[PDB]
Amino acid sequence: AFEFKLPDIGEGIHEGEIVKWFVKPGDEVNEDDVLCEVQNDKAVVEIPSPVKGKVLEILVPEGTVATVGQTLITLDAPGY
Repeated sequence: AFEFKLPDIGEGIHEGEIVKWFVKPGDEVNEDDVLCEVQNDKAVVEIPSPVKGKVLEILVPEGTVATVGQTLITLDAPGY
């Protein structure tokens, strides 16, 4: 599967404050999609879609905050 956070669990932005999402899940995704709206320190980031596949499930969508070690959303890219 694919994750949302790498082996960080302790650096710079070891968490994720998600403001807005664009999926319902993103069921069938492309290799472009959206940039999730995550906020950090004083700035906000955009995470488009490096790869395509499905948008299986989201656990802690928006409104709440997630860490690393924990997942957020996952992606399937069966052959990358």
